[PDB]
Amino acid sequence: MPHAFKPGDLVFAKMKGYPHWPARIDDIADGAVKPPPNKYPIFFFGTHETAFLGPKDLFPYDKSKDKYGKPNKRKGFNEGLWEIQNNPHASYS
Repeated sequence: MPHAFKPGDLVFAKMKGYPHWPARIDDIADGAVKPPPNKYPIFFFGTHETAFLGPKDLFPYDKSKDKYGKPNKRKGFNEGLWEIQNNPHASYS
């Protein structure tokens, strides 16, 4: 049965006006800005952007890839698919 989300979890993350997007839950580094309460720091593969999202916008990768893991015209999306599949836990700084 499911746990709460934890850093390292792989997801598709949903933001207004974009398709469900390959992403991961990030750690917060020592010294870095913390998210608001009830929000997780989300790192979007491909774009390499961070936003703060709550669970309603986070779909577990394994369950969702057959629906959401298809090529997309959007900038950075296909790069994003390669990353989540091939090196989802790398440094992309």
